[PDB]
Amino acid sequence: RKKKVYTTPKKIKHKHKKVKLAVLSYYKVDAEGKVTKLRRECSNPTCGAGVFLANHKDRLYCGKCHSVYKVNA
Amino acid sequence: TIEDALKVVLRTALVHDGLARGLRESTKALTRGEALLVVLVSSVTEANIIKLVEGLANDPENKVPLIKVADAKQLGEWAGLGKIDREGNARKVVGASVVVVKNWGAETDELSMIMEHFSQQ
Ligand SMILES: [Zn+2]
Repeated sequence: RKKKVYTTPKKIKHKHKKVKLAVLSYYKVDAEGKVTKLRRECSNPTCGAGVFLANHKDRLYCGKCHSVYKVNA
Repeated sequence: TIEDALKVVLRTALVHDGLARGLRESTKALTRGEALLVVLVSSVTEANIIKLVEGLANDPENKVPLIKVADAKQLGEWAGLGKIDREGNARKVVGASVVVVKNWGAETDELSMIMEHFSQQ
């Protein structure tokens, strides 16, 4: 060997380990009524209306199926 | 033995992988037909875990099991959160608030005993 200068530009950007968020499972809350659901789910063959949908800018995700389910209004 | 045997119905439930422990998990689990027996704290803080899981298990159809018990730190040892150390004193664990059950891993007479107290008093 000759040397190790570690020449390359410094790009140490080891990521965020999905930062612990605050209280979750915000379906909706209803004063003396039954709660509807924000973040529409999915008409799948497996997912039994338990998985929500990300609300992005002009698309809706899945999370566990990583497939967009958006349809026109 | 006055209604603190819910540990043993939970403990045989865990060995057949039937506890959707955790507020996120339980809420997902009992928003389907998986809700078979539910256990709640009296109140931990701020009253809204108390509101939220109760409204989901108070749906307008048959699926309304609900059992109301004391603070969460005991309850995690009442469920399975491993602090055995082969029976050693060390508690390495935390306490859950809401445990919802599927399929209860058993045929227990305490399982026979428990629903009757849930039904008749
Ligand atoms: Zn899915």
